Amino acid sequence: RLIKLPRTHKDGHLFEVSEAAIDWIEQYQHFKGVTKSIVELLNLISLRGLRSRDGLVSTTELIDATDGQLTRAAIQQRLRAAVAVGLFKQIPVRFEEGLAGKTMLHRFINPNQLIS
Repeated sequence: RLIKLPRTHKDGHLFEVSEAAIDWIEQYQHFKGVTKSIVELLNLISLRGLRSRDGLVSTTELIDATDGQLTRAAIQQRLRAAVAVGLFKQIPVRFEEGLAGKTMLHRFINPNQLIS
């Protein structure tokens, strides 16, 4: 509910790490509109989540994981497409620790839920 430090707005959009999503990602590829370019983003989140210490992965960390080859714009592009297919629930969250403003939290959606 409440995004704690050291995370700030500079981290960008946020992805909730889930080990279940590691299997879901292979299952998402059965669904219409799930492209190689979306899977790339998904694999990146998953792999970067291996080192997460707070259950989150930020778009800033995703950029750094590609050594800058994926920009904020390219991540955001894949993210908009993945939302349009239904892969992520978008959750607005606050920091609320003496820090105003919001960012977006993204939670993988179970494929069994997607098809309903």
